[PDB]
Order: sequence, then C-alpha cells, then structure tokens
Amino acid sequence: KKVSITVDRDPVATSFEKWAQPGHFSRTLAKGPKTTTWIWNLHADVHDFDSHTNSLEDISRKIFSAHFGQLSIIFLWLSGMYFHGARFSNYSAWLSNPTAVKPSAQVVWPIVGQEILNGDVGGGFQGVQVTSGFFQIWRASGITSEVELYWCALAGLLMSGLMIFAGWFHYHKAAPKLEWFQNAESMLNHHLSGLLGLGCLSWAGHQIHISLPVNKLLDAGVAPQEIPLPHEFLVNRDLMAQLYPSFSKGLVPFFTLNWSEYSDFLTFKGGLNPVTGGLWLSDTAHHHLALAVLFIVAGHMYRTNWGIGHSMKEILEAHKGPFTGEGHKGLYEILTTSWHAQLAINLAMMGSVSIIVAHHMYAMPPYPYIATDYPTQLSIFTHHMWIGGFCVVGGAAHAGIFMVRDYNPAQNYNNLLDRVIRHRDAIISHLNWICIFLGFHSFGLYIHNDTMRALGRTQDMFSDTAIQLKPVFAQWVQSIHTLAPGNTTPNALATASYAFGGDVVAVGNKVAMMPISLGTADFMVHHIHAFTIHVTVLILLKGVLFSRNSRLIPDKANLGFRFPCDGPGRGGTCQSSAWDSVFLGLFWMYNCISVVIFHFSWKMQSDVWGTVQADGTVTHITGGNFAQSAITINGWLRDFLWAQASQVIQSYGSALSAYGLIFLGAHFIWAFSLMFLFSGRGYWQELIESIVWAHNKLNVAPAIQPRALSITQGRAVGLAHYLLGGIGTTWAFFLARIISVG
Amino acid sequence: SQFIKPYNDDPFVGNLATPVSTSSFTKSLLSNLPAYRAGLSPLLRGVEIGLTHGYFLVGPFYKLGPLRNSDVALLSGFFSALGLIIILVACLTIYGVVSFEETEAKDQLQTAKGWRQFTSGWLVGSVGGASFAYILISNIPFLQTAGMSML
Amino acid sequence: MDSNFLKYLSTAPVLFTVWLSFTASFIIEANRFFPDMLYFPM
Amino acid sequence: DVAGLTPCGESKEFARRLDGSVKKLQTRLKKYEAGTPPALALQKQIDKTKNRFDRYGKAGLLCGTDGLPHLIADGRWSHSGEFVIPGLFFLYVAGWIGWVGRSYVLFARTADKPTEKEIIIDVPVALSFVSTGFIWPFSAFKEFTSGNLIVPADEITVSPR
Amino acid sequence: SHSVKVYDTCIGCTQCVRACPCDVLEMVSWDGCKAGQIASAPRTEDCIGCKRCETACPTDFLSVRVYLGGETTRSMGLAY
Amino acid sequence: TLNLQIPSPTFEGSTGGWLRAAEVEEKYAITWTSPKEQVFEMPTGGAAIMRQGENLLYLARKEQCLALATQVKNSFKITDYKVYRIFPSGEVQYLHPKDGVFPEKVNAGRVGVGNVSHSIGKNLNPAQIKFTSKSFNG
Amino acid sequence: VKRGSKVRILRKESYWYQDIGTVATIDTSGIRYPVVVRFEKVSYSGVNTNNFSLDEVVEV
Amino acid sequence: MTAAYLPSILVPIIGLIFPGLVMAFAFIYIEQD
Ligand code: CLA
Ligand code: CLA
Ligand code: CLA
Ligand code: CLA
Ligand code: CLA
Ligand code: CLA
Ligand SMILES: CC1=C(C/C=C(\C)CCC[C@H](C)CCC[C@H](C)CCCC(C)C)C(=O)c2ccccc2C1=O
Ligand code: SF4
Ligand code: SF4
Repeated sequence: KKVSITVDRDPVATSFEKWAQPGHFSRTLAKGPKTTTWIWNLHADVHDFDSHTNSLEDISRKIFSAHFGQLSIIFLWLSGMYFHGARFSNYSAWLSNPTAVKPSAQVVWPIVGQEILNGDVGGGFQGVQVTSGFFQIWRASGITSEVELYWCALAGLLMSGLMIFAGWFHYHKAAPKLEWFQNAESMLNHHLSGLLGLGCLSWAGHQIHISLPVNKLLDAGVAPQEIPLPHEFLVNRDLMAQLYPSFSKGLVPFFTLNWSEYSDFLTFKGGLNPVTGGLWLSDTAHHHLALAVLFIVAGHMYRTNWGIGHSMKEILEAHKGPFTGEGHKGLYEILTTSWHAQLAINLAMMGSVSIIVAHHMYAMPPYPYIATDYPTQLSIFTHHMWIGGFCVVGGAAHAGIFMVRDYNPAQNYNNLLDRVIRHRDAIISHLNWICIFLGFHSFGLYIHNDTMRALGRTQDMFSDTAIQLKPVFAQWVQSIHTLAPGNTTPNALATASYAFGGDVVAVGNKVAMMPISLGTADFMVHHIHAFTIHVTVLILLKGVLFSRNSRLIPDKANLGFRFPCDGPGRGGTCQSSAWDSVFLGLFWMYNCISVVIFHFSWKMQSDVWGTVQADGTVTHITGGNFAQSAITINGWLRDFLWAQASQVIQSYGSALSAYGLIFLGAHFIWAFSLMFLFSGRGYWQELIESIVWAHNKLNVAPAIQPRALSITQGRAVGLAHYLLGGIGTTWAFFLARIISVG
Repeated sequence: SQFIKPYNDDPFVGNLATPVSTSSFTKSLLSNLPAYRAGLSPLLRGVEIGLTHGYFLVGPFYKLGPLRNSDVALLSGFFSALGLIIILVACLTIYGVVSFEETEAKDQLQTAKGWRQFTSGWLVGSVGGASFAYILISNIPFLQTAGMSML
Repeated sequence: MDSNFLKYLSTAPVLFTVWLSFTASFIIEANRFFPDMLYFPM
Repeated sequence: DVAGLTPCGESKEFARRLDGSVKKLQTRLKKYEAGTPPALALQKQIDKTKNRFDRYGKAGLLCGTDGLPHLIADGRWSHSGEFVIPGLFFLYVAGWIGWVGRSYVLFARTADKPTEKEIIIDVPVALSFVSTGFIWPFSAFKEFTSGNLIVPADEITVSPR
Repeated sequence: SHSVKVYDTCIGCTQCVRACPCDVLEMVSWDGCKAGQIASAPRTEDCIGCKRCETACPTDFLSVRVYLGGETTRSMGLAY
Repeated sequence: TLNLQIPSPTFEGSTGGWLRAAEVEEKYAITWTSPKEQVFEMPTGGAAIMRQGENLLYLARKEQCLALATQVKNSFKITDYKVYRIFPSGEVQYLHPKDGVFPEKVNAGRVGVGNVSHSIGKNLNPAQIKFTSKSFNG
Repeated sequence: VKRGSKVRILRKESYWYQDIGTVATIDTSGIRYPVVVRFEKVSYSGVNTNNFSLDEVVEV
Repeated sequence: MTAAYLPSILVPIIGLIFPGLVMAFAFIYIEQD
C-alpha cells in the first residue's frame, strides 16, 4: 500500500574500525590532520549530515538514530534524577512539612572544605538545595516513598537502555527507507492520536486513579506512611468511593453520556487549592482527558492507505488568492524533502511553547506547594525562558540553512517564498523603521525619566505620580478575565488565575498568588520587550532573506551558509553570512531574555511574593519599590541590581558561597569572551608564529602545525563564552538572592 | 487575477506596483498633494506645506513643554514652534545651497531658484499657520484643555 | 581486546580525559589523606 | 619576627580566628540531635578545623595582624619550605612533563605519518617516555651539551625583517 | 581604484582569472613559466577588492597582489 | 553591438532591482541565448523564467551580471553571454568577453598590464620612496 | 641540485625559508624559477610545493 | 556674581548659535564641489 514499512537489513556493519579513524564521515577530513584547524573542523561539522553525502535516505536514518540517542540520554538523566531523589534527598521530611523544609537532592563529599555547601535545609538533612521542582512533581504524581522513586529510576534506566538499543537496531541492523520517512500524513496521525492523545489519556487515567485520592488524603492532613498504596486504590472501589462517591456508579455514566455524575472528580473549579496553593488536580484530570479526546480526533484527519482523510498537498495548493500568486504551492515538497525546514519550524514552535510554559506556569502554579517555593518558580521561569529563546533563534538559523542549501528557485516560482524574497527590501526597511521607532519611544522614556529625576523635575517624569502612560488595554483584559467566571464562563467557580484580579491566595503565611497590577513601569517594560523582540526578528529575518544574495554579494549562496566574509572589498563585507546574523541575534536574544527575567524577578519580588501577617496586610520582599524605581535605569541599577546582589556577595562562609564563586567565575569567563570577540585572526596567527619559533628553538615543534582559530570559530567561541558568562552570572545572582530571601 | 505587478511595466527596476503603491486612490492623493500638484509655483507649494506643518507644530510644544502648567504655556509653545521653524528654514537654506547649481530654470522644485522660492514660501506659511494655531487656542477654551472642558 | 577499539581508546580526547581524571584523583586523594598542606613541613 | 610578623602559635588573633570558626560550626551543631549523621559530620568538621589550626600554630608560620599565615619568600632557610622546596617539587614535575613530551615529538617525527601519532598516541611508547622522565635534568643537560636540544638559527624559519 | 599587480612567480594556472567576479584579470602570453602564460590586470577600474584572486593563487606567498586605494562607486560595490 | 529589441526573461518584478544611479550614473546589460524556456535565479533575489532564444537583462552592477553569467554557465551550459555597459547618454561599451575569447584562455594581441619583473619580496622599503614619486615595485 | 635532493630555501618571503624540501623536478627550459620543491609542512594556503630559482635552493 | 547677565547671554549663544552656524558652514564647505 502507499503507506507501508520498507527497511534495509544490515546496511552498516557494526564495527570499531571507524571509531579509530576520526573524520571518516568527511572526505576532506578522512585524509588526516595537517593543521590544528582540522580538529576544530572535525568537531564542528560532525553531525551536519547533509554536507557529508547527497543521499537523503542515509541522512534521515542518521537523524532518526541520533534522535534515539538523545532520547536515551534524556531517559538516563530522568533516571538519575529519580535515583538521586530516592537516595540523596530529604523527600519524606519535605512530604511531612512542605512549608518549612527546603527541597534538597544533591549531597557533596567532604574533600577541601566544600562540605560547607551541605547546608541546613531542614528535616534533619544536609545537602545542596535544589530548585528543579521535582519534589512538587512527585507529590503531584502521588509518590509517597523513596522505594517508588527507586523503581522510577529503574524504569528510566530500562527505557534509556531500550532507546539506545532501538537506535543501534534502527541504524545498524534495520534502517528504514526514504519512502518510510516521507509519510507526513501517517506521522501526524500517529503522533497526534497515539503520542499526544493516548499519552494524555493514560496520564488522565493516572491522575484520576492514583493522583487524586493520594493528594486528597495528603491535603486532608494524613501522614504519607498511612496512605494506602495505589494498587489498593485501583482494586478497592469502596476505598475510592469514600473519597469520590461517583466511582460507586462505575463506568455506566461514561458510556450512557451521564457525565455530570462524574462532576466530583472531574471539575472545572479554577483558581488554586487553598491548602497547597496549586491547581485543583480534578481540573487537570478533565483538562488532560479533554486534550486526549481532542488530539485523538485531530489524529484521524490525514489521508492514509484507506480512502478517508485529508491530503495536505491539496490543502496547501487550494489556499491561494489574488494577492499571493500561486499561494502555498510547493511547501509540501519543501517540508517532505528538506529536513532543515522542518527543524526550523519545530524549533520555532518548541521555543514559543517553552515561553508559553514559563508564563503560564508562573501565573497558574500547577503543583502542590510550588507557588510558595519561590526559588523553584524563578528557576523554572528563567530556565524555560532561556530554552525558548535559544530554540527560536535556532529555528531562524536552520531556516537560513534551508534557504542557503535546500532552496530551489525552479520549484519555487511565484509562490509565497518567492514573493517574500521579492519584497525583502520592503520587509526589512519597514521592520527597521519600526525598530528605530520602538527604540526611541521606549528607551528614550527611560533616559528622559533618568534626566528628569536627575534634574530635580519629578513632575516632568513618566510615572503614576506624574505624566501617565496607563496600560488601559491590559487592565481592561484583566477586568474582563476577573469578570469572566459566571458572566462569560458560567461553569467556572473561580478565575483561571488570580494574577488578573481577585483574592490573595496564601499558603503557610507566604503568598501563593495575588493580583499583579500594571502601571507606567509595566507599560514601559512591556514595550521594551516588544522593541527587543522586534529587533531580534529584524536581525534573524534579514539574515534569512539575504542568505542567498544581496545588492552587496550577488553570489552569496555559492559561498555557503557559514563563511567569514567575501574579502575587504566593496568597502568591507565582514559578517555577511546568515550565520553571523544568527551570531548577532543570539546576543540580542540574550538581551531580550535578560530584560524579561529581570522584569519578572523584580515584579514578583516587589508586588507578588511576600509574607502575610496579621490584619491581612502583605509585606513584600522589596516593599513595593517597582512602581517608583523601575521607570529609570538608575532605579534598575540601584534597587534591583545593586540591592539584590547583596546576597550573592555576602554568601562567602555560608552554604550559598558556591554561587558567589560561580558569580565571580562567570564574571571571569564573559570578560574572557571579549578577547575572542574584539580581536582578529592575524594578530593571534603572528603571535603563534613567534611561539612556533620558540618551540622550534628547542626542537619541540609539533607535527600538527598550530593555527589560530578561524574567524567564524573566533566569533562562535566568543559568543559561547559570552552566553555562558552572562547566563551563569544571572543564574548565580537569581539563585543566591531567591534562596536567601525566599 | 494578480494584484501585484511590475512597476511601470519594468520588471527589473527596484519597485513593485502594489495596491498600496499604485492604486487610483494613492495616485490621486499623491498627485493632489502640493508637492506634486500641477500648475503650482514652488512658492505656493511652500506656502501650503508650511501652513500645514507650522500649524500642527504648535500643539506638542504647548501641551507637553516645561511651561505647560504655567499661564504662558501657549506663548512659550508658539515661540518654541517658531524656533523649530527657523531651524528647519536654515536646513532648507543649506540644502538648497549645497544641492543645486545656478540655472535659469525656476519653475521646478529641484532647481536653486525654485528651492529658494519653496523655502521662502515654507517660512511664510509656517509663521502664518503657527500664528493661526496660537490665535485659535488663545480664543477657544475647548482647545486650551483639549476636551476636558466638556466634562 | 579488539585492536580498533584500543586504537580508539588511544585517541587524544579519551586519553586526555582519562589522564586528567587520573591526575585529579591523585590530587583529591592526597588532599583527603593529607589535608591543609599550605607548606612543606619542617 | 621577620617583617614585624608574629608566630601563629602565640598570636591572639589567630586564636580568635580559631575560636570564631569553632563557634560558627558549633552553632550549626546545636540544631542537630546527637548521633544524627549531620551531627557527626559537623563534629568531624570541628575536628578538622581544630587539627588544622593546631598544625598551623606549631609549624613556625608567621601570622600578620589579620590573623592569617604570611609566607616569607626572600630565600631564607627558616621559611625554605614555604616557597622554595614546593617550587622545586613543581620544577621536578614540570621539567619531567615537557621533556617526555619533547621525547614523544622526536619519536613522532620518525613515524610513517607523524600527525596520526599526534592525534592517536602510541600508548606503550608514551608510557616508556613518561617512565624516562625521572632523570630529566641530567638527560636534558646532556641533550643540550651534545647539540641535540638547541638548533642553530640558520635552520629555523623566520619572517622577513 | 584598487591596484592589482602580477609578479613573475606566476605559474599560469589561470585560477585567479576564474576566481575573479568582476572580470579584472586575463591571461596573456609569456615565456617565464612552463604554462606559457601570465596573469594581467587591464581592468582594475572594475576591481572591488574582494581578493578572491589572492585566495585562489597557489604559489607560495602570492603572485597576484591587490593594494586597496581610492574608493569609487565600482570599487565600493554600490548599486546606488 | 547591443540590440535593445531583444526580449527579456519573464519576471514578476522585485524590490531588488536597479536604483536611480542606473539611469543617472551607469547601467549594465547581459544578453544570452538559451536552447529552451527554463527557470533561473535572479542575482537580485527571486526566480525568473528565461525564454527560448535570446534574453536581455539590465542590472546595476557588473558583478551581478557576471554572477548571473557564472550561474547560467555552471547550471545551463550557456557560454555565449555578452555583458555591456550603458551610459545615460546612450553610448554602449562592450565589456565581457572583451576580445571575444574568455579571459581564462590566452588570446593573441593581449598585452600585459601591471606585470612586475621580479618577485614580491624584491619590492622597495618605503624609506627609499618617501618624499619621492618612485614606485615601491622599483 | 638534482632530482631527489634535500634543499634549504633562501627566499625571504617564502613560508619555507630556511626549511627543508625535496626537489621534485628541475625544468631545463629558460624558466625564472625552474626548481619545483615539495615540502612536508603545508603553507597557510594549504599548498606544499613551490617553484624556486637556482640561487634560492642550497643542498644540505 | 559680578556681570551675572553674561552667563545667561553667552551660554545659549555658545551652545546653540555657535554649533548651528559651525555645522551649517562646515556642511556647505564639505559638500560643495
Ligand atoms: C502511535 C504511534 C507512535 C508513537 C507513540 C510515536 C512516538 C514518537 N515518535 Mg514516531 N512515528 C510513528 C508512530 C509513532 N511515533 C510512525 C507511524 C512513523 C512513520 C511515519 C513515525 C516516525 C517518526 C520519526 C521520523 C521520528 C519519530 C519520533 C518520535 C518520538 C518523538 C519524541 C518524543 O516526544 O519522545 C517522548 C515521548 C515518549 C512517549 C517517550 C517514550 C518513547 C517510546 C518509544 C514510546 C513507546 C510507547 C509504546 C508504543 C507503548 C508502550 C506504553 C505502555 C503500554 C507501556 C516519539 C517517541 C522522533 C524521534 O525522536 O525518534 C527517535 C523522530 O525523529 N517518529
Ligand atoms: C533541535 C535542535 C538542533 C539540532 C538537531 C541542530 C542540528 C544542527 N545544527 Mg543547529 N542550532 C540549534 C539547535 C539544533 N541544531 C539551536 C538552538 C541554535 C541556536 C544556538 C543552533 C544554531 C546553529 C548554527 C549557528 C549552526 C547550526 C548547525 C547545525 C548542524 C551541525 C551541528 C554540528 O555539527 O554541531 C556539532 C556539535 C557541536 C559543535 C557541539 C557544540 C557545543 C556547544 C557550542 C557548547 C555547549 C556548552 C555547554 C552546554 C555548557 C558548558 C559549560 C561548562 C563548560 C561550564 C546540524 C544540522 C551548523 C551547520 O553547519 O548547519 C548546517 C551551524 O552553522 N545550528
Ligand atoms: C547600550 C548599547 C547599545 C545601543 C544604544 C545600541 C543601539 C542600536 N543598535 Mg545595537 N548592539 C549593541 C549595543 C547597543 N546598540 C551590542 C552590544 C550589540 C552586540 C551584538 C549590538 C548589535 C546590534 C545589531 C545586530 C543591530 C543593532 C541595532 C541597533 C539600533 C536599533 C534602533 C534603535 O533602538 O534606535 C533607538 C536608539 C537608541 C535606543 C540609542 C539611544 C538613543 C536615545 C533615544 C537617546 C537619544 C539622545 C539624542 C540623540 C542625543 C542628541 C544630542 C546631540 C548632541 C547629538 C540602535 C542604533 C539594529 C539596527 O540598527 O537596526 C535598526 C541591528 O540590526 N545593534
Ligand atoms: C610537549 C610539550 C611542550 C613543550 C615542551 C613546550 C615548550 C615550550 N612552550 Mg609550549 N605549548 C604546548 C606544548 C609544549 N610546549 C602546547 C600543547 C600548547 C598549547 C596549549 C603550547 C602553548 C604555548 C604558548 C602559548 C607558549 C608556549 C611556550 C613554550 C616555551 C616555554 C615553556 C612554557 O611556557 O611552557 C608553558 C606551557 C604551556 C602553557 C602549555 C603546556 C600544555 C601541556 C601541559 C603540555 C603538553 C603535554 C603533552 C600532552 C604530553 C604528551 C606526551 C606523552 C604522549 C608522552 C617552550 C619552548 C611559551 C613561549 O614562547 O616561551 C618562550 C608561550 O608563550 N607554549
Ligand atoms: C578653554 C577655556 C575655557 C573653557 C572650557 C570655558 C568654559 C566656560 N565658560 Mg569661559 N572663558 C574663558 C575660557 C574658558 N571658559 C576665557 C579665557 C574667558 C575670558 C574672555 C572666558 C570668559 C567667559 C565668560 C564671560 C563666560 C564664560 C562662560 C563659560 C561657560 C559656558 C560656555 C560659554 O558660554 O563660553 C563663553 C566663553 C567665551 C565667549 C570666551 C571664549 C573662551 C576662550 C577664550 C577660547 C578657548 C578656546 C580653546 C582654547 C580652543 C578650543 C578648540 C576646539 C576644542 C573648539 C563654561 C563653563 C559663561 C558662564 O559663566 O556660564 C556659566 C560666561 O558668561 N566664559
Ligand atoms: C548648551 C546648549 C543648550 C542650551 C542653551 C539649551 C537651552 C534650552 N533647552 Mg535644550 N537641549 C540641548 C542643548 C541646549 N539646550 C541638547 C544638546 C539637547 C538634546 C538632548 C536638548 C534638548 C532639549 C529638549 C528636549 C528641550 C530643551 C529645552 C530647553 C529650554 C529650557 C526650557 C525653557 O525655559 O525654554 C522655553 C523654550 C523657549 C523659550 C524656546 C526657545 C526657542 C529659541 C530661542 C529659538 C532659537 C532658534 C535658533 C537657535 C535660531 C538660530 C538658528 C541657527 C542655529 C541655524 C532652554 C532654552 C526645552 C524647551 O522648552 O524647548 C522647547 C525642551 O523641551 N532642550
Ligand atoms: C585568543 C584567540 C585565539 C587563540 C586561540 C588558540 C589558537 C586556540 C586555543 C585552544 C587550546 C589549545 C585548547 C584548550 C586550552 C586548555 C586550557 C589547555 C590546552 C591543552 C593542550 C594539551 C592542548 C584565536 O585563534 C582567535 C581567532 C579569531 C579571533 C580571536 C581569537 C582569539 O582571541
Ligand atoms: S580583488 Fe576581486 S575583483 Fe579585484 S582582481 Fe582580485 S578577484 Fe578580481
Ligand atoms: S592564480 Fe596566481 S599563479 Fe595562477 S595565474 Fe593567477 S597569478 Fe598566476
């Protein structure tokens, strides 16, 4: 049939011969080194499969097996986290007292005095405090003992072994053909209905059958050791039906569409659980069950061996209008022949999804006792923000790689891609103009407010006690969403999140969630965010659209995706490749995500996070300074950067001193990065000439001639150490501050 | 049915004929602007453009300037607008000095005499429009509070 | 021992990692059994 | 003593540093029950702190007014173990390392393809070389005096002046 | 305009002429090399200065040399 | 000579084409003959379809024309292309191939321009030729 | 100099100045640089052979 | 301050009239053929 299984048996013999021949994958590199450049080329282009061979089938097989290897590594990491939670953690003591026991799942050996890092985290335990949020996940899953964590680690190890065996089998023993990989409709049907749909259905099953009774017993105050085992919740229907009486009615209401009988364990309550500060687990169980139903329905859309189903090529070619020529014609061939286009799309979507995850997870805490765990919230927001930004820039990069390599103008005549290329100048000019407009009317407000406060004119500033820039649209949206329960969402007991408005949900005298008001400073920082995102879009889109040619270099596609320059001519053509545009866009992504996480940290510490005391007043961590200080750069410099760095620089002699060390070390490495960033290859090559003379004088010159790193490698090394330094500095500062004060 | 065509039936010039660029409305609006309208001396083009821009220049200076909360806010705003007008007239003067060689032709904007006439018209129109805006805001209380006088 | 596997084990990154870990283990065990050696003792 | 510094075994501020460290560890010890593994770990840390301060006080180290040991490195034998003798130990090892590396380079030039020897180490030959480094000063000096270490200037590449 | 010189170390491999994007160099008859040809630069007013010819030259330190000088519209690569 | 009446390849237009300096300072033209109607990539960005027979195209820079010539040479085996320079006054200056033979092939009558009769290491130091109009080559 | 001989380079601008190469061919015609010398070390451009005159090569 | 009118006279002149005329005349000089 048209969708079938085709496999070649034993295509590559399993041998250690090529393990002893570095550079075997590349005909240029298989000759062996002559310069040190060879080594860097060997480690830089190794998984760039399309540059080693022209056969798409072998490339796809390599991609499939490398994905299996990554899945094996991810399962090994998860098994490690479960095992280190099982053996080297305070998880039972945290289960007994969540509001007073700091989570810790890393213990150091005493060697050189580093045992001071095993801080007093409570529960009679000493270790390094962890902020990954695994304790709250395990509490949400119903894990009450470390034996279950040991079994989870064993399952993770078995799945890692299964994935690595599957990789070896599906590359080295039975490799699928190119026709097997080129089934987009079957892959979408199976991955929508089976991967997402059955996964959501089975997790809804686990939540309903295991998580809900155990968490209901935990919130009622039962100790974990007297809680029944999950299989007892499976087999004893009376034991479940004391907690959820609808289980006494069985599966008859499901098949007879009497679903409201199940309204006690499938709810749409919203808000947060007052005992734990997390989302109601019944709401999540209905949510994942509804997602399972929607995904399984969506997984029957696409045409297969049987006659039913949609054809995506027909869908794409049918959508065309008078403004767009041939429309979406030719994109199906692009996405079924070029892996780089798919990697671009999927990286862009995973980055946007990670950003959505960060926003929606701080605002609606889904796990018990994760809302008052302020380090966990800050850590997961910052981490997923950074992963999202990196994945978006990678989507742009691999879009540029598709544009340079796999784009064929003969198969792309007068379609959307051709017309986008044909008005690239209008796109880049209008985006450049709007970026300059955003830069002026966003950053000049901060500069203007700094000057006015410095000139002693407080009435001339942009503030709430001066000339106002009120965020009326976002406040109106907040009012609608606060008014949504009972008016536009009649079946909701509470709002989707209290950040739009409502009461102060507090757990253990610490604010789980409260309303987040928006003023002039929020207006200015959101338009700063819009400015930075538009400038990053300008850099990445300009690099993608001018990747093949420009008015400067008419044959840029012949030079490739990644080249340093086209010489000093035409005035200078330095950093003309799409790769250098990605190189600059990574810096601007760093700036954007840094400003976003700084806004997040300051706004939660000033207006949301804090302690509740008598008469219901909320004492915030920084005492509500965001409204009057975040309108100037001086306020950011003093009340956020200077003020909250006191914890990381006075951490010496305490358990957080490692963060201070890392703080200094990141400060070192970032500055070290500028040595690569500001300098050029010829200076270092001549200095290496002098060092080669010195080694020649003692007859100790190596056979592999040392060369300076390439111009592209100089840029990449400077960017990598720059990103590592900046992210590590923000990492140490954030973690030390939020562990100390929260 | 294609809505986007090569500009001027030349596919290799650096422009495209679009509904935003080359529709009947856009062509009528551009051909009826004083900078492109036929039958106008450069002096009258300058007069119309200066009247419009000098008229609208008064507003931001009056409403947002450092003297906006004082009784002389409109006078200060008009004087600041006049100073901006003088600066822009100096910009026009040096542009016309450096951009054109001295030719007999004086009926086009891109000639020395035509640009000097355009600069003269722009100055006179800018002063007249700024003075008209000053008169209107001085004599109408609705403009002094920008519409809060109705509340 | 397969000779190709031994030759792969003889590569610069593997031997570099093994030798630097071996050296680090010497320093770590020396500082574990003889800590706080600011000086050569007289 | 030297440079106005006092011996650490009679310095009152050295004792104040020791007392401050012991109290800082003991206040952490106070919050744990006796017999618990954190209590044993903290008591071991206290024992290491006391042993380190005792060992430092009886070693003839000189302490400044800060309360920390100060090293003397002018060449005097009364502090010869503070910089001179450990440095020679480094001088033993480092002169070893370069020499054996130099030896391997002289081996690697003689192979059929030198660069493969550069990236893929001949492990028995390298182990022979790292064994050879125990007599490196005399071997290196004999290599120097026989004209096999220094090469003349007319056989080395140089840039145009 | 940039200045392009060809020295008598040229071996007449024609690589620099093939690498030129602006048609600045051409091969002329010569007796100094075994190939019987030497590169020449009659059209240096079109030279942008990209030094692709210098990258293409296989003789140890280059036989073709580009010296950047006075910048013109052609040499600056301006389409405006 | 450049025939101005040669038909052009079918192109939908783009924003990458020639600016005002083409009609004011100088413009470039490339002609070539194709054995069939086929799609090529424009050097200014975009795809155009060249007709069977002769094709005339206008560009802003010589390098764009020679990039198109290299593209059609290595992708369509077309070597008969001719590149001309056109001024606003209407004078057409033939540019490539200058003597009809491609510059990588030796042709009789070509004279060497810029040839130096010694190696590059025999150039003079600046101190001989400071305050003097002598060239550094000798 | 002859075929197969090891020679040192006296050309100042050369990458292999005062280094040792092997003569690969001596051309007999009236060439300014008739001595092709092949080197074991590659240059910065990745080449390992060059032509030299008779006075730019000395037998070792 | 003796002759206190002189700062209020000269600072606007030196800071706005002098640079404007200098930029205008320098523009005219550097752009003329
Ligand atoms: C319903 C069937 C089904 C399912 C569940 C999957 C699942 C997956 N495919 Mg997939 N695929 C399918 C059919 C299916 N495929 C078909 C029919 C085709 C051919 C058109 C492909 C072609 C294809 C390609 C080309 C690629 C994938 C990849 C992936 C993985 C995405 C990464 C991820 O989220 O892992 C996390 C999700 C998990 C569920 C982790 C567990 C992993 C194992 C394998 C799940 C096994 C579940 C098992 C069937 C049921 C046992 C559960 C229980 C009863 C015990 C994921 C494991 C990508 C990949 O990484 O490949 C290695 C990839 O590149 N698929
Ligand atoms: C889904 C993820 C994914 C996948 C599968 C690929 C796959 C690929 N990319 Mg891509 N890319 C991605 C994400 C991804 N990328 C992202 C997110 C970015 C943005 C940063 C990029 C940016 C990017 C560029 C700019 C380029 C590629 C290239 C490539 C190709 C070759 C890569 C190679 O050989 O590297 C081999 C592996 C390495 C060199 C290892 C890199 C090690 C990093 C730099 C350091 C890690 C630091 C560590 C995390 C922290 C240590 C700190 C500690 C010491 C204290 C290959 C097709 C290149 C190419 O040739 O494409 C055709 C190319 O030019 N990609
Ligand atoms: C803080 C330092 C700084 C500043 C101010 C800028 C400013 C700018 N960069 Mg840049 N950049 C920087 C660091 C900086 N960059 C670094 C470190 C990198 C490293 C990779 C880059 C990489 C980079 C790229 C890759 C790109 C930019 C772009 C831009 C422009 C964006 C347009 C804009 O926002 O206009 C607003 C202007 C400002 C915010 C500057 C401050 C002006 C304020 C309003 C005060 C004005 C005062 C007034 C003029 C003074 C008059 C007094 C008189 C005497 C003169 C702008 C000129 C983009 C661009 O040009 O596209 C449009 C672009 O593509 N930059
Ligand atoms: C065989 C090892 C070896 C030896 C004997 C030398 C010898 C020398 N180097 Mg050199 N060097 C080497 C490797 C070596 N180099 C390597 C691998 C690098 C790259 C990191 C350098 C980078 C380097 C620089 C940048 C400089 C020197 C300088 C010098 C001179 C002064 C000594 C010095 O500063 O050492 C310091 C040595 C280092 C900082 C790097 C050493 C790296 C490791 C430790 C050595 C390699 C050991 C090797 C792996 C052993 C394998 C052998 C085994 C198989 C048997 C001297 C001629 C300096 C000079 O010109 O002074 C006149 C100078 O500025 N070297
Ligand atoms: C280089 C020396 C120098 C500097 C930096 C200043 C700086 C200043 N003077 Mg001052 N002044 C100077 C010399 C200087 N003075 C001398 C020598 C005299 C005596 C004639 C005066 C008489 C003077 C008066 C009467 C007043 C100032 C005022 C001021 C202030 C506003 C600027 C202004 O209106 O200038 C006006 C200055 C002048 C008209 C005199 C010209 C200054 C000297 C002669 C020229 C030096 C130029 C320099 C060497 C070359 C620069 C080349 C290039 C960098 C441009 C400012 C703090 C005003 C004030 O108090 O404001 C608070 C004010 O009213 N100055
Ligand atoms: C050292 C030079 C200098 C001086 C003397 C001033 C002086 C002044 N500035 Mg200022 N400014 C400067 C540099 C300077 N600025 C720079 C470098 C910037 C860029 C960052 C600014 C940006 C700036 C802003 C954004 C604003 C001022 C304003 C003001 C005024 C204060 C408010 C007031 O009472 O005026 C009331 C205003 C007036 C009385 C209007 C004065 C109009 C003048 C007299 C017309 C002259 C035109 C021209 C100079 C004629 C010659 C043309 C020739 C140069 C070609 C005051 C006149 C404020 C203001 O009121 O301006 C509207 C204001 O909003 N300045
Ligand atoms: C410093 C620097 C170099 C010099 C970097 C050298 C050539 C490479 C350094 C790599 C070392 C050898 C590996 C890691 C160093 C280890 C800490 C110790 C070396 C271990 C040896 C046994 C190899 C460049 O080549 C360069 C190129 C372009 C722009 C900027 C720069 C630049 O700033
Ligand atoms: S620099 Fe570029 S344009 Fe000039 S001669 Fe060399 S290759 Fe041709
Ligand atoms: S590339 Fe060098 S060697 Fe070859 S013809 Fe040109 S100048 Fe001569």
